[PDB]
Amino acid sequence: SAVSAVFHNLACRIAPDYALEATAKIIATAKYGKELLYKQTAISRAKRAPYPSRMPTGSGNSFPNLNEWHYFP
Amino acid sequence: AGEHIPIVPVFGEWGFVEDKEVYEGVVRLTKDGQRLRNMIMSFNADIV
Repeated sequence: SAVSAVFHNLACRIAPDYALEATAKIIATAKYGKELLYKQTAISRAKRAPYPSRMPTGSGNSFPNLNEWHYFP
Repeated sequence: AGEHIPIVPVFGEWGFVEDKEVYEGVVRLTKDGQRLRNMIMSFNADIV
């Protein structure tokens, strides 16, 4: 996904020499390549943290030693 | 001295299930909803 990102992005970086810019195609492809680069990372880093101490496991399940979820029952 | 066991146990609601002796009090599975009420009560503490 970063193959089609890098050389369009670098084209915008070397474009300033008297504060010049790159054209609309160059900024578009680099932006969409940057977006698909983080596509795999975003889903992986998205995690809902384990249930709080307040949350119970209820009496709908067996009692192992202790009850009311606290990363044990 | 006893010719029968002198300890006669009582129970609550009594019977067998799988051929496992199962006794209980009234509020056995009341304790599912008891802990759920405790969760909501303490969760709203942080909000206030």
